[PDB]
Amino acid sequence: DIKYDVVIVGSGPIGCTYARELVGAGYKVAMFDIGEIDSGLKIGAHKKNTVEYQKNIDKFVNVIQGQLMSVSVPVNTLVVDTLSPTSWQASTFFVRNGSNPEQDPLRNLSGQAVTRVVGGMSTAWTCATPRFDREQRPLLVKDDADADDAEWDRLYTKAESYFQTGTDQFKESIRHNLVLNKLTEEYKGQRDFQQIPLAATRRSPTFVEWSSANTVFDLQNRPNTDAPEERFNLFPAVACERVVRNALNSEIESLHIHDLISGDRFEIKADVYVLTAGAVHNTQLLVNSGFGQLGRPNPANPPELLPSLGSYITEQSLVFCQTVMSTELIDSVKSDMTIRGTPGELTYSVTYTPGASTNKHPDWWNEKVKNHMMQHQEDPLPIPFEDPEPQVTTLFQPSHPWHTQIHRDAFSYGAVQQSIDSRLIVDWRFFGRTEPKEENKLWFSDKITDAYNMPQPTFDFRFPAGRTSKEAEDMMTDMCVMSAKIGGFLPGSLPQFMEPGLVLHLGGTHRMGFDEKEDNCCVNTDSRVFGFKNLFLGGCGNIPTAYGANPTLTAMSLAIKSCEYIKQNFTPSPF
Amino acid sequence: MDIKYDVVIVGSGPIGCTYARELVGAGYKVAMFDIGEIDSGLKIGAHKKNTVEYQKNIDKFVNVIQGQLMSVSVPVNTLVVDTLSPTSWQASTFFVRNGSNPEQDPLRNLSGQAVTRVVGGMSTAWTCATPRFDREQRPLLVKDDADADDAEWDRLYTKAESYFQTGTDQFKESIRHNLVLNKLTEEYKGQRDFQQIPLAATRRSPTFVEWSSANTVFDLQNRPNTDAPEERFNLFPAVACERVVRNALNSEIESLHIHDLISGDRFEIKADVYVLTAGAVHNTQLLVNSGFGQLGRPNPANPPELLPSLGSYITEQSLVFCQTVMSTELIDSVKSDMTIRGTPGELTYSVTYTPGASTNKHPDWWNEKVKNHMMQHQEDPLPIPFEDPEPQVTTLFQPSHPWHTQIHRDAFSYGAVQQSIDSRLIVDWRFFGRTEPKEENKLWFSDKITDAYNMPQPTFDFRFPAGRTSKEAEDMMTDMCVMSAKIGGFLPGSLPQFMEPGLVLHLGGTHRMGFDEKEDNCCVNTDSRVFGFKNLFLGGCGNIPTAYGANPTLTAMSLAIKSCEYIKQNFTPSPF
Amino acid sequence: FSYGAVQQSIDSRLIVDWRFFGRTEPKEENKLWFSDKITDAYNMPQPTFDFRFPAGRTSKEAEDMMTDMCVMSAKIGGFLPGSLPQFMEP
Amino acid sequence: NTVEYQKNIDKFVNVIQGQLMSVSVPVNTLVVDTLSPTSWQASTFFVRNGSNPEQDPLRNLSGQAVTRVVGGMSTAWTCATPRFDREQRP
Ligand SMILES: Cc1cc2nc3c(=O)[nH]c(=O)nc-3n(C[C@H](O)[C@H](O)[C@H](O)COP(=O)(O)OP(=O)(O)OC[C@H]3O[C@@H](n4cnc5c(N)ncnc54)[C@H](O)[C@@H]3O)c2cc1C
Ligand SMILES: Cc1cc2nc3c(=O)[nH]c(=O)nc-3n(C[C@H](O)[C@H](O)[C@H](O)COP(=O)(O)OP(=O)(O)OC[C@H]3O[C@@H](n4cnc5c(N)ncnc54)[C@H](O)[C@@H]3O)c2cc1C
Ligand SMILES: Cc1cc2nc3c(=O)[nH]c(=O)nc-3n(C[C@H](O)[C@H](O)[C@H](O)COP(=O)(O)OP(=O)(O)OC[C@H]3O[C@@H](n4cnc5c(N)ncnc54)[C@H](O)[C@@H]3O)c2cc1C
Repeated sequence: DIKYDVVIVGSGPIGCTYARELVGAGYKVAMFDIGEIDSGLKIGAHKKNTVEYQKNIDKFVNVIQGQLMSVSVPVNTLVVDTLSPTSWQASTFFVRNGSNPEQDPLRNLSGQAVTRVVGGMSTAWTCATPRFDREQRPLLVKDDADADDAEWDRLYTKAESYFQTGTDQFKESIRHNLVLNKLTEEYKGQRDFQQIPLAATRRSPTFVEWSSANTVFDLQNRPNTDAPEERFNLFPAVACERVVRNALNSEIESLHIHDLISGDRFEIKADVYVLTAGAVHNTQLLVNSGFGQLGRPNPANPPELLPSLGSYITEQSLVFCQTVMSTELIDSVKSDMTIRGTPGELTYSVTYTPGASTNKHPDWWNEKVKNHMMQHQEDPLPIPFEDPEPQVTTLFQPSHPWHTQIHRDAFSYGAVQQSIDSRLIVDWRFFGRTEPKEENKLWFSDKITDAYNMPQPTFDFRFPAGRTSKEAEDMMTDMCVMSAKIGGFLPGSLPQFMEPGLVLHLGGTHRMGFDEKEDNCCVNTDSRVFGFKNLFLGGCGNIPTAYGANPTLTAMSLAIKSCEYIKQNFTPSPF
Repeated sequence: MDIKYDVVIVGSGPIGCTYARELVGAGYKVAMFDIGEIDSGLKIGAHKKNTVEYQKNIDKFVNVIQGQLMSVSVPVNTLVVDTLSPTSWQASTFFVRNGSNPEQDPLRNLSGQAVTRVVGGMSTAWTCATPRFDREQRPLLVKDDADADDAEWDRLYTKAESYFQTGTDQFKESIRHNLVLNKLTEEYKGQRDFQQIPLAATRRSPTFVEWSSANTVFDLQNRPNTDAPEERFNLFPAVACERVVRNALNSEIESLHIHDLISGDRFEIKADVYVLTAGAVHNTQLLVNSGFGQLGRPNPANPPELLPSLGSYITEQSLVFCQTVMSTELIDSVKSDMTIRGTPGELTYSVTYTPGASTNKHPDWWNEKVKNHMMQHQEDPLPIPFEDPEPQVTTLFQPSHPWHTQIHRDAFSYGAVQQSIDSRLIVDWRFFGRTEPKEENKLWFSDKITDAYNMPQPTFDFRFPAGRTSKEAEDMMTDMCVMSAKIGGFLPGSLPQFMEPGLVLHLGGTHRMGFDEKEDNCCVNTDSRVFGFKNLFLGGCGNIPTAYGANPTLTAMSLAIKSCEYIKQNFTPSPF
Repeated sequence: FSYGAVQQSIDSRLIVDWRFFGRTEPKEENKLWFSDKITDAYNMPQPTFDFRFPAGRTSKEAEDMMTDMCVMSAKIGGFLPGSLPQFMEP
Repeated sequence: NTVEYQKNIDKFVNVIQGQLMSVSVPVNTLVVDTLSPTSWQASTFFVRNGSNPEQDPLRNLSGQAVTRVVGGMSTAWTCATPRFDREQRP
C-alpha cells in the first residue's frame, strides 16, 4: 500500500509500543524493519525462549554475538609482519573490511553495536526494567515535583504492564536468596536489595518466558481473527533511508524506503511518521534526511535544523567481574539439614524439620536442598542443579550513584569456563551515569558509507572528567568491596571496565527537552521533532539525562506519552 | 495430535524432510516430531544464513553456528585453577560438573562432535556442499553389476540434487572464484580437474544467495493446505522422541514414545511405518534406548540380542584447515588487461581496457568490474571489487588424491575473525580425509549418566585408524600445504592444522547399511530397513558404511529416496 | 632460541624443530640508517630499517622453502599444535 | 655451559630473551580503551617506552636485536658453523 495513517520505522520494543497504542486506537499502521523475521512463530520474540537455550544458557552468548554488528570500527593498525614474502602485503594501513577512517580509535565507543532483526535488540536482551528515580530522570512537568512524579508513575505503570515487568520470578531460587540475604544483612540500614525488575513471566521451575517486542505487540498483520477491526502491516527487509521534509521544514511528506529483497526503492506516504530505529540509526536516518549536520562537526556553519542532534550523547561506564561463592555461604545452604552417615552408603539420610524456628531457611529451600543431596549423593554441592540464577540489585541512590546487577545472564561477553562449577559463579555488573556534554557526539560521514549505503556513524566520545569519572572509579571500588562479601573473583573474570559502549545503553543522540534552544534538544515531551507537525522519535536517544539504570522502560514510558499526543492530534482513516 | 498415522518421522533435518517429501507426495498420512523448535523465520526449517544482514556480515554467522552446536561428549574437566581466593569454595577433586561425561576417555574422543536441536536440524546452518561420491567412496546398492549400481546411484543422486537445488553455476562471475580456479587449473593441468563446489543454493542477486536447507526439500507446512489440499502432514516441534517399542518377536515396531517438552505430557504414537532421521548420534541413542545394540560400556562377553553392529564401525573424517593470503602475482594478474595512467586520486588518473581483445587474459565482464572498482574507489589498493562473491573451488576426491577439497570461504564453527588483512585476499582451505570403518571405533551410551534430555549419555571411543587412514590424513595435510602455496602463503593465525576430531560433523556408520547383517556387520539393508523389522527405517549419514571424504548429506539423501521406494512398494497410504 | 613457548603436554623426546633459512638478494633500497634526531639508550643515533624481502627470486624461494619444510617435516611427523609452520618475524 | 642449563634446557630461552634488545621498535598503536576514567589517558600514540618514530612498522626488521655483553651474541648462540658453497659466498 501507498498510504497509511502512521508509519513506524523499526520493530524493536519502542516501535512496538507505538504499534500497540496506535493500532489499538484504530489507526492504519505500517511498520518497517530493515531486518527479518527469524525468532520462530512468535514474531519479534525473545530468542532465549527455547527449551534448548534454557537448558544451555551459556550458548546464548553466541546468539547475542551473532547479531551485534559494531557501529564504528576504526582503521586497523595491527602489524602483521609474518606474511609469506609471496603474499600480497600492505604498504599502508588502508581502509579494509568495513572500517571507518573517520574514527579516532581513542575517542570511540568501540563496543557500541546494533541489531537488525525483527524485534531489534529485545530478541536477545536481558530484560532488566528498573524505573529511574528523580535524579536520573528528565522532567515531564516543570515546577511541580509531585505532579512530575505522578506522571512518571502513571507511564511507568503502563510500560511495566506492556513488558510484563515483575520482581518475583526468582523468588524461590536458592542462589538468588542466598546472595540477596547476605547482601541485605551486610548493608542493613544502609542499602536496600531486591530482585532486578525483569520483563519476564515464569512458566515452570525451569523455564522463564523472557519478554521482548513480541510481548508488547505480537507483530501479526491485521485485520485478523483476533482483531478484525485493527490495521497493521509489518514489512521486514525494508531499509528506511530518508524522511522527506517539505521546503518549509514544518512537515514530513514521505518516507523513502529500499526493499532489500526486490531491490526497489519506494516513497511511502503517511499522516504521522515515527522513527524508532534505535539511538544510532534514528540519528542516522535524520542526518541522511537533512536534520543536524552531515560530516565532521564544523561549528563555523551551524546546521539548519536540530543543531543538538547527535550531541550530548551519553553512554554508561560498565564494570564487571565474576565471583566464586565463599565456602561460608555454600556451607550455609545446608545449615538446616540433618545428615545421617556417609554419602553413597546406606547410612546416608538427609532430612530437616519443616517449620522449625531454629531453621535459617524456609521450607521451600530445605525441601530442595534435601532432595538434591539425596538424589545426587556424589555431588559435593548443596545447590540443586536446576536452581534458577540470582537476580539481585541495589538500585541507584545518591550515596551509590550506579545501577547494580548481581546476577547471571547471557551477554556478548562473560565467556564462561568449565573448570569451576557454574552454581558457584555470580556476575557483578555496575553501571555508572554519564553527564551529557555537548562535545560527546555521534556524527555521520559525508563520504564513508555503511553496509546499507547510509552515512557511516562516527563517535567522538570520552567519559567526562569530573563527576562521571570520579563516580566510575568509585563504582569500581564499590564492586570490589561488595563482591568480596559473596566470594572472591573468578580468575579470567577479574574486575574491569568493559569496552566503551558494550553495555548498549546509549542515550541522548536525539534528546528530549521542553525548549529546543534552552534545553539543547531535538524533541519535546511529546517526542515531537521541533518545528514538524507529524514527525516523532522514540527510544533511548530521547533520554537527555545522566542515568545508571537500564533505559528501555524509560524510553517506553516516553513513547506511551508520545502516543497520547498522536491520538489527540490525528484522526484515524475510515476502515 | 492423533493417536494414529501412516508414517511417523523422527527428526526434521534434510533427511527427515526427504522422507516427508516422498511420502507426503505419495499420499501417506505423515507426522514428524522434532525435539527442537521453529527457528528460521516464516520459512520453517530454512537456512538461517538467508538473511540480508548475515550475507552482509558473513563473519557473524559463525556465532549462529556455535550457538546451536551442543557438544556430544565433554570429558570431565581437569584444568587447574589455583589462584582462587582462599575464601572461595574450592573442590578437592575434579568432580562431575557442568554437564560433563565421566564415561568419556578425553584421549579417545570426537571432542568436536556436536548436535543441533532446531527444526531443519543442521541444515539451518550448513555450508550446502553437495558432491556425489565416486565408486570408491560409495556403498554398493547392486552387487556384481557395476553398471546397474552406477545407474541406480545416478538416478538417486539426480533426484537428490533436484530436491536440494544443487548447482555448479552460482559463483561463476566471481573474480576471486575464477582467479583461484583458473590458477589451480593451469598449475595442475592434466593432473587434477577443478570445478565449482557443487552447492545446494540458488543465487537471487549479485549480492544474495538463497542457501538450501531442509525447507528447500519440504516446506514443513501442515497439510492439507490451499497449496496441497490432498496431502496430510503435521509437524510437532518441541517433542522428544524417546523409544520405539518392539513387539515380543522383534519383527515389528508397535509405537513411538514421545515426551512433549512444553506440556510435559507423554504419549505412545502409533504408525504403520516408523522413520528415524534424528541424526547419526541421536538415531543411535534412540535405538539403544529401545533395546537395540547394547546399553552401557561395551561388553563383548554380553553380546546384544539385536543389531550387534549398532554404534560400531563409526567413521569421522580427518579435517585439515588453513587460510592463505593471495599472492602479489595473482593480485597483479587481476588487472593484467588494464591500462592504468596517472596517479590514483587525481583527475588525470584513468583505467581502461580493450573490450574483446583475444590477447586479454580475462573476459570483458571481469575487466569492467575491475575498471569500475579502480575508477570509483581510487583510495583502495586492490583491484578486486568490494562485494565480489567468495571463491568456491574444489578438486573432487580421486584415488591419487583420496580426499575432498574445498578452496573457498564459508562460515563454520571455527571461522575466527581477523581484521588486519583484507578479506578479499583470504582464501580458506579445507581438505577432508576418508576413515576406514573399524569395529573398535564406537559410539556407545551410558547405562548410568544421562544427557540434558534424560536420555543415555553418548560416549565415543575413537581413534583414526593406523594404516591407510593415518597415512592419507598426513599426505592430505602435505597436499594442502603444497596446493595452497600456489595461491598464496598462509595467513598468520590460520596456519595449517588438523581440526578437533568431529568438528567437521561428517560422522557416519553409527547404524550402517549393508546387504547382510552378519557378513557386512551392519544394521540396515539397502532399503534402509532395520534387519528383522518390517516397518522400521533409519535415514542419515549413520547409514553410510564406507570410508568417504566428500560431504555426506547428498549421499544420505539418495539412500533415503531409495528407502521411500521400498516403503511405497510395501505400505498402502490410508484413504484420505 | 628466543622463541619457543614451552609446552608440557607432549613428551619432549618426540619433538623436533625445523628451521629453514632463505637467502635474500642484496638490494640498494634495503637499508639500515640512523636518525639525526632520535637517539638510543646510549645516546647514539637511533637505528632505523627500511626493508622488505625483494620480490622475484628471494620471495619465490622463501615460499618454496616453506613448502619444502612442510613436505620434508611430514616424513618425520605431523606438526605439533602450537608450533605450526610459519614465517618468523623479520 | 652450566650443568643447570643443560639439565633445564627450555629455561635457556629466557637467558636469550633477557639479553636481546630490539634494534628498532616502531611507535605503538595498540588501542587500550578500558582504562578507568580517572586514569591518565593518551590523546595520541606518542613516542613512549624507547620506541622509534622514524620507523615504518611495515618495512622493519622487527625481530632484529642486539646483545651488549662481553662475548656478544656468542654467549647465547646455537653454534651452527657451516661453510658457504660458492653460490652463497663472495
Ligand atoms: C545483550 C543485550 C542486553 C541488554 N539488556 C538490557 C536490559 O536488561 N535492559 C534494558 O533496558 N536494555 C537492555 N538492552 C538494550 C535494549 O535492548 C534496548 O535499549 C532496546 O531494545 C531499544 O529498543 P528500540 O526499539 O529503541 O530499538 P532496537 O531494539 O535497537 O530496535 C530498533 C530496530 O530498528 C531497525 N532499524 C534500524 N535501522 C533501520 C532503518 N534504517 N530502517 C528500518 N529499520 C531500521 C532494526 O533492525 C531494529 O529492529 C540490552 C541489549 C542487548 C543487545
Ligand atoms: C556448520 C555446518 C556445516 C556443514 N556443511 C555441510 C556441507 O557443506 N555438506 C553436507 O553434506 N554436510 C554438511 N554439514 C552436515 C549436515 O548439516 C548434516 O549431514 C545433515 O544436516 C544431516 O541431516 P539429518 O536430517 O540426518 O540430521 P540433522 O540435520 O542433524 O537433523 C536431525 C534432527 O533430529 C532432531 N532430533 C534429534 N534427536 C531427536 C529426538 N530424540 N527426538 C526428536 N527429534 C530429534 C533434531 O533436533 C534435528 O533437527 C554441515 C553441518 C554444519 C553444522
Ligand atoms: C640465539 C642466537 C642464535 C644464533 N645462532 C647462530 C648459529 O648457530 N650460527 C651462527 O653463525 N650465528 C648464530 N647467531 C648469530 C651470531 O651470534 C652472530 O653472527 C655473531 O655473534 C656475530 O659476531 P660479532 O663478533 O660480529 O658480533 P656480536 O656477537 O654482536 O658482538 C659484538 C659486540 O660489540 C659490542 N658493541 C656493540 N656496540 C658497541 C659499541 N658502540 N662500543 C663497544 N662495544 C660495542 C657488544 O656489546 C658485543 O659484545 C646466533 C645469535 C643468537 C643471539
